[PDB]
Amino acid sequence: RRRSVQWCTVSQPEATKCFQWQRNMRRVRGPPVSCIKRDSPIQCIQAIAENRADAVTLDGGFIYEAGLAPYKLRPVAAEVYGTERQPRTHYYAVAVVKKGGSFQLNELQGLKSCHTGLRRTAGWNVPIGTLRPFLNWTGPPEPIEAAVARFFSASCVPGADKGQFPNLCRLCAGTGENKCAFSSQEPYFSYSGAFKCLRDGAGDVAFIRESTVFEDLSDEAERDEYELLCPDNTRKPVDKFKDCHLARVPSHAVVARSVNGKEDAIWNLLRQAQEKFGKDKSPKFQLFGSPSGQKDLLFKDSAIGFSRVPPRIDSGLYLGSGYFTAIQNLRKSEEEVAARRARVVWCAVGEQELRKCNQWSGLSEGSVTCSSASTTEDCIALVLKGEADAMSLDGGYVYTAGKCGLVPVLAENYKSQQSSDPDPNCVDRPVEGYLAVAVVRRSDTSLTWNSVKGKKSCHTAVDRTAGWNIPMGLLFNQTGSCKFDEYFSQSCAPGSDPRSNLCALCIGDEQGENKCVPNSNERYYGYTGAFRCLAENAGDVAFVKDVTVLQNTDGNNNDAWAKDLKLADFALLCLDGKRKPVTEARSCHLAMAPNHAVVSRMDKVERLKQVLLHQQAKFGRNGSDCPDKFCLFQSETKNLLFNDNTECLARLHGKTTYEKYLGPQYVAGITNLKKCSTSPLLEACEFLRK
Ligand SMILES: [Fe+3]
Ligand SMILES: [Fe+3]
Ligand code: NA
Repeated sequence: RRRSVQWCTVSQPEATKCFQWQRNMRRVRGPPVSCIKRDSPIQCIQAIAENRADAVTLDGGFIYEAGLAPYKLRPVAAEVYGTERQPRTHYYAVAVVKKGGSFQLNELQGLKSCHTGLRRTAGWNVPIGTLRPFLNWTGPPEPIEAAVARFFSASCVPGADKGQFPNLCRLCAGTGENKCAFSSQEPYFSYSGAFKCLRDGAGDVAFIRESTVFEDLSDEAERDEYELLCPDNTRKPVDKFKDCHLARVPSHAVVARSVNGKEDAIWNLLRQAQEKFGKDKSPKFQLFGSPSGQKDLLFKDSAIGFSRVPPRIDSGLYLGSGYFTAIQNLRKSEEEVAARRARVVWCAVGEQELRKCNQWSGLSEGSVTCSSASTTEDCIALVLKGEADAMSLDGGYVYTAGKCGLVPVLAENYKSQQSSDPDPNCVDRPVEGYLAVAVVRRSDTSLTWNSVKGKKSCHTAVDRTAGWNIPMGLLFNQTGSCKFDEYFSQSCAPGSDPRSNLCALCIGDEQGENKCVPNSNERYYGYTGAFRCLAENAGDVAFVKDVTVLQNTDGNNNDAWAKDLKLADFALLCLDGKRKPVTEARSCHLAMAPNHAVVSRMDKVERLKQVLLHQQAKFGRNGSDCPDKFCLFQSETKNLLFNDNTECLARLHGKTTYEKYLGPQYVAGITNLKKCSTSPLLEACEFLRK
């Protein structure tokens, strides 16, 4: 499987460094590494895709391209920049000009520009995006490049087609067939090459990264001949880039295959080479250093190391919602872009949720369409990737979403703790929260809270509130043990490892497949599912909510299993040792659980609010188009999409973040449990926040 990593190159100078690295690794008896010779980034991406190479560092822009249809690569290790005191995995895209003229970012038409390359991050993807309003581009078949050519009088944009767009290669200084080329041959290529374009005075502006003026000018006197164009039509010095930049973007990263990518071997070689040939490690070879006339050979010069990129992260999540969809927008009209801007894409966990969602989309008047995934976490990933937008989450999943940057918008407002009748001001009524309780059969009279451990259990699903966070949370306060799979003997807790004791009692869907998956296909998933687990004498205790018991007994649920059950056949376990009836939950419950909340991005908050409020006026609880057509909070006690016992989606009253909504100490509770184990998505977002 691994005994030599193949590193793809794009240049003769680049191949020579590759060979140096090869023989210095041999010099020190460390990890081997072969070298491949190609002529361009796209060729190396193809190379890796057909097992003819292993890995290649690529700019943000080419991470996107490397992750699409045929190839499907992913970032396995990102570059690190800045100082050892303050390492970062991100850089800034700026626009450096000379000192003299008095123009601004909005006064660039008619001027001459100096870019790094086509489809690069700082060089194309950001500048063209910031300047789109000024381009007067009409949209598709006409390439965006064409509009740029009319904008700037002349410029050098390596990689551009000289023949179709001659204006974009006027100021490049290559000779013959090397003019406007995507290689070192063309003098004004990459960061240092584009600042040289500024230098010579060919261009008037140069779109590069922030550290480029510091890398090429020695004395601090030569740097005071340059300022930075700002988004707010202002000029400032080259050291105030923090407060003056076009964008904030991910760093370049070593990519590789998704399926058999030899991730292990890539990281092993990179860390070893980071330790023996990193920042001033050995004068006989420099990993992050190149000869005089060359620049940024195999990795970025003046880099300080690598930093492993977590398994769950893909091309898109890496690039982040802001930059990822911006790349996507360059291949779209202004009409298509603002149209997506104003529609809400709900995510659906499971085919059953998906089916209810399509019904809603048909009657939404094109304000809602749907996406889908097999689990809750996968759907959160989709909102970060910009493919989806919103979704109703249980308090437990609000934390995970919370640490991935999403925020709460509207929360489910269940019938109040006996306050009013079908409340008119439900939308402005503050949320009271629901009650987490434990449930058992009457016949088993010896079962109490002090002896529930050891018996079979019926959970909703892992990382949910009443199902997991609270029951395991109290049991953790006592024992302290992080092994949650020994608390109960056998149990059904969807989301857990299927060959685990935690999935032993699950039964899957009607065919017998899908055991212990955390969507509604599992018969015993969710509140209704956990109670079902109880009633059928699969488990002994079942951690759901009070109203779940009510809603599934005394003929309130006409399905096969719940047809003949009655409310008096069930009791609740109290913390003191006592047991009461289900109606006495107010005085016999484990803890208060905060309401479910519909979350989205910070950029989709205002439109999502005016849409949900409108759609609920139509298909709500007291909705005008209710029974006849469709109802949002109605799916026949399966809780598809929203909870059935939801009155209305309500405002949060200033609790606008995951911290303020859940509550200080609820967040404390979750974190402690997460110390024993984090999810791959939790590990993913943690990387991206740094
Ligand atoms: Fe870059
Ligand atoms: Fe809940
Ligand atoms: Na690089």
